[PDB]
Amino acid sequence: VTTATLKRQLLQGILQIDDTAADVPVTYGEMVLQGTNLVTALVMGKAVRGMDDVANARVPADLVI
Amino acid sequence: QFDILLGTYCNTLNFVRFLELGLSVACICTKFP
Amino acid sequence: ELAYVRDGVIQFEVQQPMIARDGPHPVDQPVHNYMVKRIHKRSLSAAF
Repeated sequence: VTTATLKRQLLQGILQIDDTAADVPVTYGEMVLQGTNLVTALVMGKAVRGMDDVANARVPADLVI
Repeated sequence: QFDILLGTYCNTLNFVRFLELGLSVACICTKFP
Repeated sequence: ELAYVRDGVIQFEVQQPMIARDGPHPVDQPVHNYMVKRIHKRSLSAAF
């Protein structure tokens, strides 16, 4: 992340434009909410998130190498 | 009031080829019972 | 279902390879150390 006059001096000295267009994928993830969470919360009060161990759009940008 | 725990995650490190390089370019294995 | 968390505790486990040596120096044995930490919750305010 660069800005201000530092970015200008960098692009004047050693940084050159290589790319013009780029794409960013969209990935959404929703955790499961079905199970014993409701009963365990109503009998205890706290909840523990388990199940962690078993065994588009175009935006201009500039890239340098 | 209640407390919510995120979870526990284990680290899964990687490895590099050493059986076919370190034991082939530096030392030589020879059995001698 | 986002609400107050009141901070909490965390745990991490990273495998660190050991070393093997012998001689006048004392032998070395693997050890395990666990350190707990805390978290900070920010505040959001917006009004007109």
